[PDB]
Amino acid sequence: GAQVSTQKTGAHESIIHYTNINYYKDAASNSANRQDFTQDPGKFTEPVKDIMVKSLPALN
Amino acid sequence: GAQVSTQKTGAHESIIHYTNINYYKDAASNSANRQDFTQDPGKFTEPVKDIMVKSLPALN
Amino acid sequence: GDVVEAVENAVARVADTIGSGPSNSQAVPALTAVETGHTSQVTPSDTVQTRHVKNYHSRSESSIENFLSRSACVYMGEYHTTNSDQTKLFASWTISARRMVQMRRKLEIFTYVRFDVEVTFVITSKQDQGTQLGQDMPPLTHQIMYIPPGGPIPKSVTDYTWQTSTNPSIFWTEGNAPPRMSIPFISIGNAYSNFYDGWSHFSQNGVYGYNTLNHMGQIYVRHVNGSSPLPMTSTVRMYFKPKHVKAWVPRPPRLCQYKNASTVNFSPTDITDKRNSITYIPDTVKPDV
Amino acid sequence: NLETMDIYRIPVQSGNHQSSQVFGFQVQPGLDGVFKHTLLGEILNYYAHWSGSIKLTFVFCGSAMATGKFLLAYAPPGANAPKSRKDAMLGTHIIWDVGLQSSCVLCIPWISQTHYRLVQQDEYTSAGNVTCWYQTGIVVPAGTPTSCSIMCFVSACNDFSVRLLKDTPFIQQAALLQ
Amino acid sequence: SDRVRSITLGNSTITTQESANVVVGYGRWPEYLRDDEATAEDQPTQPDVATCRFYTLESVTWEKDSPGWWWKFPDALKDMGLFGQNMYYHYLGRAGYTIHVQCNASKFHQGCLLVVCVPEAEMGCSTVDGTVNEHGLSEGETAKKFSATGTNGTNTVQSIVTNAGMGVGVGNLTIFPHQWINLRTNNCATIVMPYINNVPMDNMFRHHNFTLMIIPFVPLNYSSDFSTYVPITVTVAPMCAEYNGLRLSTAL
Amino acid sequence: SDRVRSITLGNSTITTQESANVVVGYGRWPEYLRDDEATAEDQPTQPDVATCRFYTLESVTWEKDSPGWWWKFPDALKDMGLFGQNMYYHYLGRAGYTIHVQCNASKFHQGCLLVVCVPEAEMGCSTVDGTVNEHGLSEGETAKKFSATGTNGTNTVQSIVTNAGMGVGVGNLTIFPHQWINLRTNNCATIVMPYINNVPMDNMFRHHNFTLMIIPFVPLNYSSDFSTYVPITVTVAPMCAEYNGLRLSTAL
Repeated sequence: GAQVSTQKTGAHESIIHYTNINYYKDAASNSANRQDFTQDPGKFTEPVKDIMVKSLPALN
Repeated sequence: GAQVSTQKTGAHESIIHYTNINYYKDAASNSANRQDFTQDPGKFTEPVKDIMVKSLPALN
Repeated sequence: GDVVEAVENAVARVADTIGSGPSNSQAVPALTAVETGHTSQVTPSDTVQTRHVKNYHSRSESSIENFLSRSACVYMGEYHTTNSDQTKLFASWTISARRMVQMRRKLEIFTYVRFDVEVTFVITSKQDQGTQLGQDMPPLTHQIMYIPPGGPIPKSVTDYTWQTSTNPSIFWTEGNAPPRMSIPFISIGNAYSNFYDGWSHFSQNGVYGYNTLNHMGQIYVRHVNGSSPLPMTSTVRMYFKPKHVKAWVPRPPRLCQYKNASTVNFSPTDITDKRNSITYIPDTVKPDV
Repeated sequence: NLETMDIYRIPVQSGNHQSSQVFGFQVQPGLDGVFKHTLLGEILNYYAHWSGSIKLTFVFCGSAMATGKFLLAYAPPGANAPKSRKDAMLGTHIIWDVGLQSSCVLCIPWISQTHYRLVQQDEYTSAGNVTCWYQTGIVVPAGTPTSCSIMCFVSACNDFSVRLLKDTPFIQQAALLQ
Repeated sequence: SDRVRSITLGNSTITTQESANVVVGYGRWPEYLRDDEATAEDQPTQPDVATCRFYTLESVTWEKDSPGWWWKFPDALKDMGLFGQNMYYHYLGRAGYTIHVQCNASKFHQGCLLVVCVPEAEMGCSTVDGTVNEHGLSEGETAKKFSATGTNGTNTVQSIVTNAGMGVGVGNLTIFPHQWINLRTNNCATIVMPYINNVPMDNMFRHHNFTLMIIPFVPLNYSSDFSTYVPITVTVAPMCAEYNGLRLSTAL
Repeated sequence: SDRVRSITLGNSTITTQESANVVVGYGRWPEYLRDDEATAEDQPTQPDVATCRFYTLESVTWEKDSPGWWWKFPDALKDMGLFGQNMYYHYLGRAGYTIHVQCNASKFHQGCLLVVCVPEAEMGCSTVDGTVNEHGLSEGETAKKFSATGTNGTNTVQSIVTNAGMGVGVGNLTIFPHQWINLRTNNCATIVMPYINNVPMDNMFRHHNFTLMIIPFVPLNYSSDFSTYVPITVTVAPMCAEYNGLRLSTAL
């Protein structure tokens, strides 16, 4: 009971995917999640209550 | 003719399963049943005929 | 289910703590009669006000299978490549799990057990100490042979008996992975018996205990190259990993140290460690006294 | 008492002994002498982590004509053991009335910063203590013994589990033919 | 049987195998102050479990000639954990209580205790034209002792049991909530008192809402009954405690 | 204008006529512990108003050469009314905070303060192969002072501002929740910190959940501005305080 997902694209602008099967009983044995790419800068660059529209003054 | 079942959950709150195929003719050759988790404390903690409701006296 | 299969779902969750408030009634859960031989089923919520807790803790690692299913050394012996003693040229013992304590105390927690066994052997050799040490011995190849009760027994490293036309044998060469194989539940009875409050003879004498029930044959192991200019010596270590387990009538864990392999004999030993007084509780939490 | 049936008897008696604490002990199920060789303790020693509530059942073994009330208290960590009944009653406790129901259950609810504690307990995974006091002395009619014994049983509740298998400190050998 | 009984408040539980009943105030269970009965306008603190639980006071010894004992109430619990701390920090407080007096003996002992909660038990002075002391009134936990004879001394309460320190017939204390502990039949007394006063809340140091009195009417007695030690223990649990007017702590 | 702002917790209210904004944790508002995140099984105490209100710490003086100041946190409020009392009586505690740093000057003064809350601010020793003191770490209210030069002494924190007592570049302290107080535009800073730790609850004496640092980056300055006295005041209010594991009070 296998999974097929896409490969990271290389040297050019269907054969661009790979297949994987897990052979172990523990999730710890699995390979790394190198393909997950989320992001949320907000937690850090903009943790202000009161939304700053910035195109407007920011004070006044 | 293989079997797919789930892995013991690890480091986080579909890819959480594994596949297995038996290659030998004797059940003795198979791997351990580390995933069976039944339980029946009763045989030992409460082997009394006459059900003890315990919220009630227990004697009287 | 079927306790022979290498797969089977279901989480072994412990109980949630039910939220509990104040009470004034005739309910008296905290008052029982221990004389009945029943263990009280009281939980925190019966005696104090508790919050609700969704408990995800599982008892997976305390299942009998996961408790016993880890290879354990149950025996170790030596044999030489070359010697004048003939006897010292091969090793042999009688199968049992009674010669190494760790494994033994684990099994003895149950009166009867039934299971298949994964046997793994770790063999090592060293060159014996001496004045001349230079030689160029090719890789050592060993032979492990199992002799069910009643089979002819080797009398020398070169006995016809090692032909194993029928006994099962393992030939292995050093440097490779340790040898391994599964053995089925081999008992004459319906479960291996760890204790036997009985005799071998009908007249209530003869041999007492575990031994009369054993008789699972023995193991013989020898080198096959058979030679070495200078003396060398090998050590064979055997490991047992029970698998596909079933256990019955649990008993207290052995408290006194073991005295020998054939008996349950022991010397009187302390129930536990002493402390100063029945009220002694050490003071932690002090600006360090 | 290490090799006599006394180690199992908690002494209690008639007369004025209120100031006198009946007993007390640390809650280290897999480590302190009081618990380590117990059924629960021997099992905990094959693991490195534990979690759950514990049941302490106390049974009175005096004559039927004997009478009395005790205060059984459990104090979570952070302070030293209560040194008086006043201090002890500020924590978790039951007041046990000796009667036809010979036994009383003090349940030690799981209160901890962490989900698990080391069986080989340290101060970081401290669990507190339980102490016992006369709530109202032992009274008795004439012709009956003026002192008796209280026994104490321990067992795990249904929220109890253990993790991380390891060997027991309790068994060993110097050589084979074991 | 209905002799059996358990009670749980906070992290504490009481049990009895020989109870009578349970007496409830003047039939009123404690309740928190309602909006149409309140004057103090600030938000109350209601510690709940940290505060409404069983506190056990220091025990007393019943001797063949003990006249009796008493305790004043909100004061007496003033050093009991967070119930006491909340007292020190607030100007106003309000609470009800479950009082559980414990005393076990044997089928061969005999004696009978009256256990009463007297609301507003203003006491008289020994020195008739003098005035009492707070000390003559209460000693916190511990307990003042009644006396078998007339007492003297300035500041102390005229404590001859016979007049209950109030100038009435002790044998009439029964119009107040109470139970009896008759050793031959019973081994504890339980009374639940609701807040009783002529104002919705009050200061807990300045006003003794009520007094608990334990007076033996038939004295303790026994024979070669190798049990001469018969203690009495009082355990009480505040109920529905709420506090108002928070500020710095009061001066001890 | 949005410079105007008011905040009310318990019996206390703060106001400003010159605020910037309000910074919120890592975008997370404080919340009480949820059942699916808890381990301690006993009922919590949630004092609410008695505990979640504004406590003002002793002020500090901003001098033309002040390097900076810091405060460790759950400890520091340990003597603040009932918030502190609940700390002493419980093994476990959990809280969030609204921190409001106040500093007003004049349109003719200048200077700029960085106000930061550093979670888990483990500090280094002055004596490189020695270890710190609890004293070198915190003095409750009051405040430890950073230093303009390397410090020595056993037990004290290596406090040269430049490395913030942590061995990093002070100018990078901005990945932590913070605001700046630039006298020309602003007269206060407000940061709401949620509980942050690797366990759901913790002991409040043994672990400093976070450190508040006030470091001037552009120094105070002025002229014949008959105002040389420019104080800085820290007011903080616990939010959603809850406590577990009640027992006798901890030893001071």
